[PDB]
Formats: sequence, C-alpha cells, structure tokens
Amino acid sequence: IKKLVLKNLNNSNLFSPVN
Amino acid sequence: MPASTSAAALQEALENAGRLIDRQLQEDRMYPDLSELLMVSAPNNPTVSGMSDMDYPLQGPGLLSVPNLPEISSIRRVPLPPELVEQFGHM
Amino acid sequence: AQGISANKFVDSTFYLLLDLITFFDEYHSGHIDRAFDIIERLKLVPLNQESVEERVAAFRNFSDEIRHNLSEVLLATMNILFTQFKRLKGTSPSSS
Amino acid sequence: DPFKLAECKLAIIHCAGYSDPILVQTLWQDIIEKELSDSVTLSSSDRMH
Amino acid sequence: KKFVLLSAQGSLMFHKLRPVDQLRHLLVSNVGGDGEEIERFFKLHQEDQACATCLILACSTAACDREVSAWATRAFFRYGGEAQMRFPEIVYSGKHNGICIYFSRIMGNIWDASLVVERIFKSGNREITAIESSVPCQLLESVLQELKGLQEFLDRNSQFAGGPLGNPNTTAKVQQRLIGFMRPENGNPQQMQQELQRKFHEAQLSEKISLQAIQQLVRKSYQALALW
Amino acid sequence: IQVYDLGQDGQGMSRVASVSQNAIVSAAGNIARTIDRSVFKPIVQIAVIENSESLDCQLLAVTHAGVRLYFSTCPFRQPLARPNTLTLVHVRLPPGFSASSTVEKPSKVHRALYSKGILLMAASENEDNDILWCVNHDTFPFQKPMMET
Repeated sequence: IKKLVLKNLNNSNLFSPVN
Repeated sequence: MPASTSAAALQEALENAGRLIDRQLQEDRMYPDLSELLMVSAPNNPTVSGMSDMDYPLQGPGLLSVPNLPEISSIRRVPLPPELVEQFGHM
Repeated sequence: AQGISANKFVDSTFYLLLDLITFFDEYHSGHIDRAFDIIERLKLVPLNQESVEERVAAFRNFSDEIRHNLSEVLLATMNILFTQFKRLKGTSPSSS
Repeated sequence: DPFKLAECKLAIIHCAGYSDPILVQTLWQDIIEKELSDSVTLSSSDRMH
Repeated sequence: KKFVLLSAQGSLMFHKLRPVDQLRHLLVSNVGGDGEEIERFFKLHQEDQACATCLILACSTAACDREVSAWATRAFFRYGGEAQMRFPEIVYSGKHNGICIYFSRIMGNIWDASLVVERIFKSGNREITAIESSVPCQLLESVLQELKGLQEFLDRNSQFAGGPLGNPNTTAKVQQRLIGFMRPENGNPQQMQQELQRKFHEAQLSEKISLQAIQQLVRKSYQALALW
Repeated sequence: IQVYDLGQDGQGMSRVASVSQNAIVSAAGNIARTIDRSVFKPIVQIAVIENSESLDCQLLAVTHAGVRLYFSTCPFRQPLARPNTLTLVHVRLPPGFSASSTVEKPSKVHRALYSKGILLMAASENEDNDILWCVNHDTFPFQKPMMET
C-alpha cells in the first residue's frame, strides 16, 4: 500500500529474541 | 627563491625518476631462459615437472585464482565455402 | 596518427557510426555472419535475455545520432538471424 | 525504525510524498552522525572523503 | 596472439588472451572497475603488474575501450595500494610502481639506446659513411601514442596523486596488523602511533614527489620523440 | 628424431644426430621414474624452440598423452655453437599427473602446436568430437619452477 502510517506506540523490538 | 636551487632540485628529481626506470627495465630484462623455468642446471643433469597441483594451479577458492578466467578468446567459426561442401560428395 | 581525442560523447559517437558503417556494408555484401561478428562487439543490441536492461540503460546514455540508427540495426540483425535460420534449415541431413 | 535504517526511512517518506521538515532534518542528522560515528577509525582526510 | 584450427565444418578462429585482455574481460563481466574478480586479479598478478596492466586500458584512445578506460582508472586508483614505510625503506604503491613499469615497457627497446647508428654505403669505387636513426619512424609513432596516452593519464589524474580515495572501512583492517608485532617495554603507544602517522605521510610525500618527477620525465620523452 | 646442421650461413648441409623412440622412452622413464613407459610414445609432434625463447634448449617433442619432452643439441649458454647432440633435458607431464589433482589428462592427442611457451593440443572426446586444450605460463612468466594456467 502507498499510504504511510506512523505508530510508534506498539512495535516489535527488533533487537530481541521472540517470546 | 633563487632559481638555481629549484633548477638543481628538478634536475636531481628527473634523475631520481630515471634511476627507478633503470631498475624496472633491468627487472623485465631479467626474464629467465626456459632452462631455469624448467629447473635444468646442465644438459647432463635432466629434470622433471608436472607432478604437483602447484605445476598447474587450480582456480579453487583461496588459491592464486580468478575463477572462470579465460585463456583463449571465444572461438569464431567460419564455414567451409559451399562450393567445396558440394565437392566432398565426389571424393 | 596525431594523437587527437575530443569531448567524449562526440568522440565515441564518431567511432560507433564508423564501425556501424562496417556492420551495414558487411550486411549489404551478404557476408552476414561478419555483421553478426561486429554487432556482438558494438553491443547496440541484446542477444540473450540476460542483457536486455544492460542495453535499455545504455540506450538512455546514447546520443540521438545513435538513436536514429537503431530500428534498421534491429532489422539488419533480425535478417542476419533469419538468414542463419534459413541456412540451417537448408543444410540437409543427407550431407551435414 | 526498530532497526533505525535512516537511509531507508528517508526513501520511504520521499516515495510516500510525506514531508515533516522536523523528521526530514532529524533523518539527515541520524545519517550524518552515523557516518561520522562509524568512520572514527580513520584519518580526517579519509573521513571527509 | 592469433590461431586457427580446421575441422570438416570449416575454420575455428581464436586467440591467446594477454593479461590485459583478461583484465578487459573482467572489467566487462563486473560492468565497472570494482567487483571482487578485479580484486582477485590484483592478488594473482600482484598490485604493481595489475596496475601496469590497468594503465594500457586507462590510456587507450580506442572507441570500444571508451568506458573501459574509466573502469580501468577506477580499478587502478582503488586496488594498487598506498605508500608505506617498511622497517626502514619507503615502498611506493602498486600505482606508482605500475607507472614506472608502463613507462619502462613503452621505452623498453629505446631507453638505453643511442637514437643513431653509423652506416657505410658502397657507391661503386667509393665507400660513404653516414649517420641514420636507430629507431624506425613507425616505432617512434607507436611509442608516441602510448606515451601521450600515459602523459594525458598522468596530467588528467594529477590532482589525485597523494589522495587516499578508499572506503573508510578498509583502514582499521591494516592498522590491526602492525600492532601484533611491537613490544617496546615502557614505550608510550601515543608517541608510537603519532610517529607511525608521521611515517605514513613521510611515504605519501615521497611518492607524490616521485610521481610528479615521473610526470615531467614522461613529458620530456614525448617532446624528445616527437622532435625525433 | 634426427638433427641436421644447415651451415651457419643456412647454405650448408650435414646430419648430426639420430635418436629412436625406444631410446627417448627409456630416457624419459629414467627421469620420471614413477611414470609408466606408455605415455612417452607415440611422439605425435616436434616443434622448434626459437633462439628468442631459449639459448639452452632448441627443440620440443609432444606425445599422444600430452607429455612435453624438451631437448638440447648444443652446450648450455654457448649460443654461437653448432649442434652436436640430441639430449633429452626436461620431461613435463600435462595436467592431472599430480597425486591430488581432480583435473583429467590429455590422451589420444593427434595434433599439437607450440610457439613461445604456449601449448595447444587436439584430443578426440568420442570419435566425432575433438577437445582443444590450451596450456601456458603467461600468468606466471618469471616463476621457478614454471607454473602454468
């Protein structure tokens, strides 16, 4: 999709293993 | 500056360049006779080579290699003239 | 012979138009496989799918003197291929 | 953002046509100070280049 | 060097490739001066001989080498090293040594010759001494092409002599090697590093003076051969 | 293999030497002492080594098994001598004759060509097809012993 949305309020942590 | 000291420094620099060319031209002119490439020290002391992977270095990773490097050009085919291709039926 | 060279885009276009004249004259001679042996090396056209965008990116950097020639260079190269095809379907298996 | 790919963040917002001048200036600082950070092993002439 | 094989199908026409045609093949297959196969070629022939082989393509006036000259220039400047203090001796870069090697090869049959030979013509019952050129005109002419190509390569690129135009991320990989071999007990590492940095500029300055002396030597040879 | 002197003027003639295949195969196997005495015969080609290529060596021979047999007819480093022998001075086996090589060997070899270090050879794959081999020192030219691509 071409329409960007910022949503910093909920991100997966890049710099971590998964739970 | 007095022009004599810049002229002297340029004349020394042109020899210091020329005396490096005398090095490299003597190094290329130190190419061996095939007798020393083949490691033969006398005609009555005959020798062998072609017995190690270092005689014919393989293009393998971690050797002195460019992989896929060509030694010959792409072979351009040219046919026999048709006016001879007929005559091969007559032999 | 005198060691003269010019503005790169004009200098390259001059020699590419000259070697295109050898491509066209060796096509008009009927020697055809010669014109293949030239266009392989001029690289004005792709000959494998691998090189199509190599040529489309190069085409945006060619001069308009080269752009005007490309349609008849394509028809000459296609008639060279189409004539080598006719030659192969003519080399009957009772002698080849 | 989770990886801080500032050179990709700037391409995304250019393609999306979106331009906050504060975000754009922040991304040019993130890019300039990362190139200044990671080049620290090198001489000033080399880091200028 | 050209060859021909014949089979029952016709002529099979080919050549032995020179190291310069192998380099020309790699500059085309890597579409530029900087894939890893060019960085393998510089390890196979070594930096100085790879640089001398790049200079032929970089100096070339041929319309089919137009871009290959820029690709060979890119390969030469990138891969032929930098000026270094050996411990001590100044080792010039493969770029500098490659320029000395291409000039020694352009001049290879002429550099130590007299440009004359004395000859004796036999006009019947007279012998007549005369002084004539040692070098044929077409050999002055072909040496003048490659020497003007080299002069214009050196003049066009003259600003880059002494510029470390490398990607940042190489030089830590060099610095890490020398540190493994030194243990002066009570020696200050800051003063060691500061004198090592001085000694890198001590080599780069010697290389730039040497390159700019060779640039004027190439110029004097063009003017002397063109006069001849 | 036989040797003749054409005179120093190229106008004279005499026969200097003659050496039979039996004797060459004996000499080669008395140098390359781990190799069988098949690969030294037939000798399918001779080629001259120019005085632009060597002063110590003057002739090459090649076999159906790619073996280069280098010969000398003069004393070493006497380039003003006249031929007086036909001495086998070096044996060089083709590729694959290492104990660790994964590369295969020239065999059948019905044509060979040599001119300034470069060797070319034709060797039939089946009975219709040929393989052209190329071997040279252009990539290692100053190196001792000689290495080849």
